[PDB]
Amino acid sequence: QELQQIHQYIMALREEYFDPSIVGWTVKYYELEEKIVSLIKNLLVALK
Repeated sequence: QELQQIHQYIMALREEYFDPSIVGWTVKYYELEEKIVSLIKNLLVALK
């Protein structure tokens, strides 16, 4: 459960202090990271 909270905090840190040029190159990229996060989540389930 805390994996998602860490992901959300790291995600909010991108816009709470920085103003990058475009959003699409970022957010989609961000979603890619979530994929790996999901993968980690998956492993957790397997571990259980």
